[PDB]
Amino acid sequence: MREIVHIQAGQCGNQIGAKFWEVISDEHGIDPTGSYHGDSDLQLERINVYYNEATGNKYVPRAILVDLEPGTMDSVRSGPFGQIFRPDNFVFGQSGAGNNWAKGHYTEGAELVDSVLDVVRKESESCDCLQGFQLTHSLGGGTGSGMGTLLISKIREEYPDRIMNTFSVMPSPKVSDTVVEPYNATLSVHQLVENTDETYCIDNEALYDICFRTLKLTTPTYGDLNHLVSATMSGVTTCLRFPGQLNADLRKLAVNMVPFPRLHFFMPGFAPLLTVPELTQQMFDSKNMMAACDPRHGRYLTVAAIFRGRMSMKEVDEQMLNVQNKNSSYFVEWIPNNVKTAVCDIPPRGLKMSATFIGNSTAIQELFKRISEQFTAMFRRKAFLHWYTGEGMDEMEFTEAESNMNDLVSEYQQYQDATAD
Amino acid sequence: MRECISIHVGQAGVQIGNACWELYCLEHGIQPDGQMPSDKTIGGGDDSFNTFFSETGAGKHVPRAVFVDLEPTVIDEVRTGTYRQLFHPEQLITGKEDAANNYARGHYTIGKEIIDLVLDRIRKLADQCTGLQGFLVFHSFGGGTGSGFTSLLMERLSVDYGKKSKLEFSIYPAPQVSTAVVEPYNSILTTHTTLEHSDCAFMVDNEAIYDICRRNLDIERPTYTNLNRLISQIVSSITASLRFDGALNVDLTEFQTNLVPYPRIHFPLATYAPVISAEKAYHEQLSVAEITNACFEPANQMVKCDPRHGKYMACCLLYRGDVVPKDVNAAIATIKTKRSIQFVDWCPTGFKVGINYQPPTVVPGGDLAKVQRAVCMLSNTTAIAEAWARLDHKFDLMYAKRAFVHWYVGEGMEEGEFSEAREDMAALEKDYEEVGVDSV
Amino acid sequence: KREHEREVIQKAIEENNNFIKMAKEKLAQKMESNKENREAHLAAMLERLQEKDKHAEEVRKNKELKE
Ligand SMILES: Nc1nc2c(ncn2[C@@H]2O[C@H](COP(=O)(O)OP(=O)(O)OP(=O)(O)O)[C@@H](O)[C@H]2O)c(=O)[nH]1
Ligand SMILES: Nc1nc2c(ncn2[C@@H]2O[C@H](COP(=O)(O)OP(=O)(O)O)[C@@H](O)[C@H]2O)c(=O)[nH]1
Ligand SMILES: [Ca+2]
Ligand SMILES: [Mg+2]
Repeated sequence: MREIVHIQAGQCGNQIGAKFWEVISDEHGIDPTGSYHGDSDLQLERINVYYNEATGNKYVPRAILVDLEPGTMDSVRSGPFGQIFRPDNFVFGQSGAGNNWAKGHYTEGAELVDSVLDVVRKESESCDCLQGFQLTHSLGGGTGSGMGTLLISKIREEYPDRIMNTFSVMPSPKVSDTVVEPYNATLSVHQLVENTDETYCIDNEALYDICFRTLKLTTPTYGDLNHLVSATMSGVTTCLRFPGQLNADLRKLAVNMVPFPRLHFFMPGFAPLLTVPELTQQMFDSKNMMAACDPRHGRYLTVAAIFRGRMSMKEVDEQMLNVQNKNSSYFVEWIPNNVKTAVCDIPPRGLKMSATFIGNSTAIQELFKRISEQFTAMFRRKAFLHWYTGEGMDEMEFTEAESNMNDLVSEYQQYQDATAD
Repeated sequence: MRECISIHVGQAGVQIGNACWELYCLEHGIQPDGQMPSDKTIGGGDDSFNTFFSETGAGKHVPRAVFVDLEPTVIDEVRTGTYRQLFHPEQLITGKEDAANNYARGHYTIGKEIIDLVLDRIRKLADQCTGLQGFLVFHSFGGGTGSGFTSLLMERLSVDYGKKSKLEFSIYPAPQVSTAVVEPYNSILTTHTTLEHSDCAFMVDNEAIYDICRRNLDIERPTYTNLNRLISQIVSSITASLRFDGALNVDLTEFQTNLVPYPRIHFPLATYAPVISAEKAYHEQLSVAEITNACFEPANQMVKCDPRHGKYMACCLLYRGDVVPKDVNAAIATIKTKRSIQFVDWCPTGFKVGINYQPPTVVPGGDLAKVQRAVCMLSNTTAIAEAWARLDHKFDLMYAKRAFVHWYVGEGMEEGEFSEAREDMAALEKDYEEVGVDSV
Repeated sequence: KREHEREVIQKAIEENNNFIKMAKEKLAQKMESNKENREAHLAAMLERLQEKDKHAEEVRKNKELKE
């Protein structure tokens, strides 16, 4: 077995974590009691990747629930499946983080962090062969961004040879008015560039634009947004959860997707929000991206495409050849064969045919530039720096997060402009 | 005597080992439990099939084979599959964590944790042999285990067994079934590391096998199961001279003399015919002339390249089944007049011929028609260098920007190993040029 | 001719031995250099994660110093 340890931190972190476990519990035939009431044996082949086996044939999520405020905790318990999580795996504080990254990272979170680390070790030392970790969290609040990135660096100190994978939710002014959000996101992005191996960029600004323009929701709720997220997280973990060949594990994904250690921020896509050509065309369309960047404004370093359902594999092969041929100028030519595709037989619930798209595109710089511009609109005024200097933070620590993210954008531009000859 | 030990490394190597030993068992009348009613010599013997099978006192015929993978899932299917009674558990070696498509992990980080165990298990097979002839190593170029672990193994075998011969069956990567974008890196590293340690290496281009299945067997989207069953037929033809007796049976080693004019020029091109479906073989008997002619059709080669635009240094014909020399000699004589067959000026132009009278077998539920006669041609042409050229080009595109190179450096490798490996490949492509120039 | 015959067979032996020897030393050299390298890249990774902890002390020390 290749185990993943799952970590949820903060307001956003725990809500999208709950719906992930509901969706894959259902796909794997596991009810809110940890009992297997499933149809086919393919649901249990790789069940050990996300589940511990408790006797009484009970499958318990290998999940660690974390927050500096008990409110989000108590909601998960009463939620659907709340009683499938190991009770000891809840680790909550009281003070909270008040949407302050320095409270999550340096002070409040630092007081609670050593208590979460104890839980990581129990789940980790109990692993036959630990793949690594996946974090869910926002980059705009305080616990998810600050303590979430503190817990990354701490976990990396103790398991430097494991893969660190994060699902990072990014703030849009269309989703939250909390003015200090371009600060928190820029400070954790500074951390994500140094200390993770793979980050799925889950952009609230794209989820909002999807719900309103495509789904046609005048007032999309955090419940609407998280529907798109659960479908995406089920998509991009399909290769980890069911028998298969390519990207069967987190290290092989990293090796195939990350040509340069810092350029590890992925643009996810999903379709439908259908025939095999429509699925292929949609999953490559800017309107089905979860990162709010137009791919035709950059170039793909690498791409992973997961098709789910019963469909002709000859047809999928020809359609994926088709899209590269007709879109050839948008894939870098110095990485041959940089598009891999997988077909898994079980579709998500509700759908007969789905496609999930994972892109490493230099157009992700569009997402980092929208944040950088909001960061400096405040920083050049020194607006709200007291919430941070008051926690003990230096000013050139903001300057450094800034220049590092500006550097990440320059390096995406560097490889977008690169040629073979 | 004259025993051969087979070593199956990584997913491709293991799974092609499943296909080959299943085919061998059907060719020799060995049951899945290993009993062989025909062998009247209980507990041993010196029959031709004993080069590939040892015998227990309880009647079991046991492959002289080791399977190795750095993860367990592929070899676990051998342990529970149809032929699980065939192998002693100690012949089936697995770790817990694979090479993650990374040569450095196969050669150093992971593989160094299992190499002593593997060499111990090979040593236990070698000590059953009264006259060990050599090893047959099966592995992909593309996987982290097939590339990195295999070459760690080849170096260790040169040490433990000196100049004892080592033959390779090597799966050259194809985009239609590849698993990693870094297969060109792994390919060039293992080719560089293994070159001095291998005597003869039969390359199998997955795209050539893939096209043959699509075009000749009407499989719209071939699987590894489709590809392996064709691959085993070619492997079976190359090893049949070792496993069967015959008046006209020429030993593989004797073809080897003709196939390798210089140590580094040791990559024969394989071509097999007939590859034909049951539906189309029906009422259609393919003669010695027809299948011989099919061997000079480039669409029937194990490796994509054009021997019409290279030069021959050797041409061997390995027939099996209903074939007599007169027919062979006539078929060859018409191919010479009608075909584009230019030899380098420094070697004779004859074709070396072997005939094994045991006819080809097919595995139940396969797509190959069962036929009365088959041929594997092994030629040494300068054109096989095209396959090096294609892989070297893909390597250069990525290495010029150092794409993915950090995954290897993080595992302890240095850039100088990449450039050193790539220069050996440049020099190898140049060797293939020079052997083809006329003398003075 | 006898002395020439034993020289030839001594040479074959001497060459097989030298090949085994050099392969043996090439390998131990590679495995040792690769262990040093892998260990140095890990040690450098820990060294700067441990700098993150020295800076986390420095930052908590400022929040008391300034209060
Ligand atoms: N013909 C054939 N080729 C295969 C088969 N399995 C894998 N391959 C080839 O092997 C290449 C990748 O190497 P693998 O052997 O799968 O990897 P590995 O040996 O298990 O080493 P790891 O990367 O550590 O898992 C792919 O490009 C495939 O073309 C097979 O069953 N038949
Ligand atoms: N997509 C999505 N984003 C969320 C959700 N909850 C919070 N966020 C985002 O997270 C940011 C605030 O971080 P928060 O989750 O409150 O951190 P926490 O309170 O410490 O756990 C806001 O900018 C929101 O846009 C959610 O359920 N879905
Ligand atoms: Ca016998
Ligand atoms: Mg493998």
